[PDB]
Amino acid sequence: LQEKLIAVNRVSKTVKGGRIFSFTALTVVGDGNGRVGFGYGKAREVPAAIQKAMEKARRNMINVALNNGTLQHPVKGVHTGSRVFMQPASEGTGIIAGGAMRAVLEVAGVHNVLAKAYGSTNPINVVRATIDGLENMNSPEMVAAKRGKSVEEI
RNA sequence: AAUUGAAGAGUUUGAUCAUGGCUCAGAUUGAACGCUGGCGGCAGGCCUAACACAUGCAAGUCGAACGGUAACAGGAAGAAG
Ligand SMILES: [K+]
Ligand SMILES: [Mg+2]
Ligand SMILES: [Mg+2]
Ligand SMILES: [Mg+2]
Repeated sequence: LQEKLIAVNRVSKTVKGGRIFSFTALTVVGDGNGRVGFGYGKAREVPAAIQKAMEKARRNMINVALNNGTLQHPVKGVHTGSRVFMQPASEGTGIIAGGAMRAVLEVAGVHNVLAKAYGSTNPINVVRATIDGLENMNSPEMVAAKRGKSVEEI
């Protein structure tokens, strides 16, 4: 599995004494072949937070039906305030996406894609929107299956 | 063969998500200014005062329309070193 650290953030809660700082780590993991998951870890230290995130990511992986390291069709993904658009691209396009979407698409095994993040670009929600977009993407076979047709008829 | 094409980031908070403005990375120019400055090719060069303008030049040509002959170049006559 390829692993990527998207974001580390210092968060704080107040107590009687003062402030207690801690760290959050957002990570994605993927096999580079249409399997991808994200993880979010919290700890008092940065490396502990990353380790927790990576462990979470490995167990929460979903399957994406790719085509030649690009998408099957244009997809929209939404989570919270994040709305993402992703489109299939030709070979040699590369990942034309912002960093959070790029990390997801790279480990998933999407080599060629045109993307755009609308609304909030908060990494935590962009990653959820992106994976939401990918996981509800249909291949021609499942479309043919559900409609009760052959793939050439589709 | 001839529309293969779309990236985000910083900043409100003790921290958060959202909302929302401000700001930045790009491309561009009849540019200007600062520092610096070797050569070439190709292009470009009053965006303001349609303000005022010295001087030179930017519209002539035809004798195969015409009377002519001021030039000067021949030609013919008539005479002087
Ligand atoms: K903003
Ligand atoms: Mg959770
Ligand atoms: Mg916004
Ligand atoms: Mg502060």
